[PDB]
Amino acid sequence: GRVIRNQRKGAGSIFTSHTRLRQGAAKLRTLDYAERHGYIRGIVKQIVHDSGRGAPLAKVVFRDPYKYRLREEIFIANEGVHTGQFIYAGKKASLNVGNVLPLGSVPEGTIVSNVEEKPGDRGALARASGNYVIIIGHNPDENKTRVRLPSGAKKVISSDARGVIGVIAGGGRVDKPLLKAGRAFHKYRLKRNSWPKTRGVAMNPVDHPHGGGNHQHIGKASTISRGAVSGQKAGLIAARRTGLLRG
Amino acid sequence: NPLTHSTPKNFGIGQAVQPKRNLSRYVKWPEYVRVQRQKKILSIRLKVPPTIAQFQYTLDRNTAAETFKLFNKYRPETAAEKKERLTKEAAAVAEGKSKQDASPKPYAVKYGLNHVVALIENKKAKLVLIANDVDPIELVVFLPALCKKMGVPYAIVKGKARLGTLVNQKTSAVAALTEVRAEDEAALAKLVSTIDANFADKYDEVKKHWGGGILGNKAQAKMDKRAKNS
Amino acid sequence: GAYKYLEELQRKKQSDVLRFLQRVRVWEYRQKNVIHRAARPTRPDKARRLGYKAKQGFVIYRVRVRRGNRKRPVPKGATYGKPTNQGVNELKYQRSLRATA
Amino acid sequence: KALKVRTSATFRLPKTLKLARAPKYASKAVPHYNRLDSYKVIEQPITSETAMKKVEDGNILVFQVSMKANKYQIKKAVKELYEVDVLKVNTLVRPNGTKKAYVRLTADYDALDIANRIGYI
RNA sequence: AAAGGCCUGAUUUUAUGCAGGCCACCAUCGAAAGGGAAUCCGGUUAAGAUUCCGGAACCUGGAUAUGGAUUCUUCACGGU
RNA sequence: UCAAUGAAGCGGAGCUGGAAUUCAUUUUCCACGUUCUAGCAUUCAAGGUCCCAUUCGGGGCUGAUCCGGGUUGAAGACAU
Repeated sequence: GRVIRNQRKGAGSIFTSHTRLRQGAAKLRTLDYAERHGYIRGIVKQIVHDSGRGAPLAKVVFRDPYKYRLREEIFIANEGVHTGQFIYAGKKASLNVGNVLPLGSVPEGTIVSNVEEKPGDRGALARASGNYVIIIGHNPDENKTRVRLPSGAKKVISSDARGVIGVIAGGGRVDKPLLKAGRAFHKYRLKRNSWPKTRGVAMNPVDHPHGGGNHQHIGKASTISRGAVSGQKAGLIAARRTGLLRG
Repeated sequence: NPLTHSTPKNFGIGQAVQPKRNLSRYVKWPEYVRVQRQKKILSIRLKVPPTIAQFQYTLDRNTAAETFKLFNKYRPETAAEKKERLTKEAAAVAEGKSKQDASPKPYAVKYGLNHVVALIENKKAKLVLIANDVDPIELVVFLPALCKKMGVPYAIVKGKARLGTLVNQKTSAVAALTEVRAEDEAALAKLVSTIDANFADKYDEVKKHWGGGILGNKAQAKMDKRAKNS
Repeated sequence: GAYKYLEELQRKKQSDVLRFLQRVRVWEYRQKNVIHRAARPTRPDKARRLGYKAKQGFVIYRVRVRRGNRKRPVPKGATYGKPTNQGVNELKYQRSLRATA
Repeated sequence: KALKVRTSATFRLPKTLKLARAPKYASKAVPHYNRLDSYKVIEQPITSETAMKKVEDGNILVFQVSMKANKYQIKKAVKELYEVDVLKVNTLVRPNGTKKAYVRLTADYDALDIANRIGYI
């Protein structure tokens, strides 16, 4: 049997992200002395529509406190973020829309987005459009913080980690459908070499584990163990419970 | 003066660009410097075995003074002074026919570890010094008990530079006087007795005592805080 | 002739003192380059018996080599041939890690 | 006791004196004689019909020259060879592996006077 | 990664010094349609021409001197 | 081991203001120049101070607390 399509995808031969128009590494400004004690005050000069990311980029300008230059950096635009809006960030940053705050200082029950898993990663949570984390716990004694995560997860996070106040813009980015093939064609052209995804059943049996047969049927079980190995775990993977949700 | 004006520059958080304070703590030291540095740090963090840290328990500077002083008296004779020494030796032996004793008995510090060791198990060494930072330390770790077990007065000394310059070489990692004249004998006996006060009496405890474990500034201060409140 | 004494401490390898020294160089050796001219031998006793005489013209290098075995040079371990030689792990190197160095 | 004050967290390579070469012997042991002289760059003018046509009405000469014949080289070469000031030198590579040089003479020096003294026209 | 290339003063080949010192950057190649310093016309050969001839242009780099400017209020002036 | 950084301010010990009953003594106690605005912040900083002989220039110290020279963080004998 030849190599399944998904097995080829890991090679990165052709499915590398089409990064020609990607505005840059959309991430948060590094933690520095200014934020670690007080705060800093930047400006959103103007906002551009990033390629292949529903969230617009709140591209900000920060003054370098060490060498006289404007350390350019990009933010992920929250709701209510506008050009000519000063941005305050740091442990002493007053909490407000579009302001980066360390998660220790934010009070309980607050909407946050673009959160650092651990301090230094420059933010890795809820970056997608219309997604936001909820601060549902505070654990100051062990420098921990309990969040409600967009995937319904309950993470514990170092209280030093930081995220930008507000919900990532582009809420409802997925409400209306693509509505046509070319629409999704344009959606994916800019970001992935992953579309179309062609059903494995229609494959000749060599091409896909599920393929082949006089009748266009899957044949064996769709569910496939986590313990299965590359080339076998294609289809339904580790399906804890198939069928309709809430039942 | 109405032209000299005081405008204090606010270097506070978020204010004008900070002045260039000394960043010596933050130098990207070349990797050889780093790997060289923490080697000493690991040399002290870990529980040091008993026969290690028998070094770094050494002589005082004041006692080392007359130590290096009397050795400077007993400096060996470099080959340059041998050139004329062999010149007069060859002449005196040849025509003066003065056997081979035309020169007096040489009185120099015996050096070189195999040479000094040979002086040790022969108990013919009257005093031995050991450099305390030989790389690898394995070269000398056996010497202290070797010296102690047969009663030759040894002394660990800091800095192979002093040994090298007292032997006209670069490093020696060891030194030994086997012959001392009578006038210098009294000073030597004073030194040997006071060195025996340092190592010879206490070697048994050093034979049993451990070492190392020196916590760094962050660790030791923090464990004091836990010690302080608990 | 301290080299004889150095030899018999070197035999007792896992001994506590050399266990300490071993624990020193393991850290020191990784950070330095894989190949680097050793300034001077770390075992003078063995140095002078393996051929090294501390005169001009001799140099010493210190090298590190991966432990473990030599895996098959075939993609995805797809051995082609009779099943006698399917195995692509537990395939041992004919030289020792010495000769590799 | 006393420690210095540095300004850069980055430790660049410390500048250090450099010594230029002091060879015991010359590498080639002798300066090679001129690889390209006057006679070496110029081979022979071409008297094809067109060059015969072109010379008098163009106030220009045609020069078979080496592949290495550079305009800077040839300009001084012909100037020093025929003791004639040159206005400008035009060149090309003839498809038979021969670099042809259309050399042009200034107002005072007229090609025929330079041409006839050579021996041809 | 210990990756220096320009700074400039010693007196117009001038220290290869802190000295009016600096990103902390990281080799190079990859487009005969991508971007690009500057040309056109007329004539002219058996075949070449925005390339040859003639004429008129422009640019780059270099050294470089006159006019004009400005300046005793030291490095311009008109206009809301 | 992981991550980051132009490895920039880490830890400790402080100073200032605060509410506390050792009253202030780190026997407490928290913060150590910015939150109406698409401005600017760059010359070993100005000042103040000391020294030189200072020519018509320079050089040290506070300004800008000091000690530790572990870049910081996580984790940790797990994991790899």
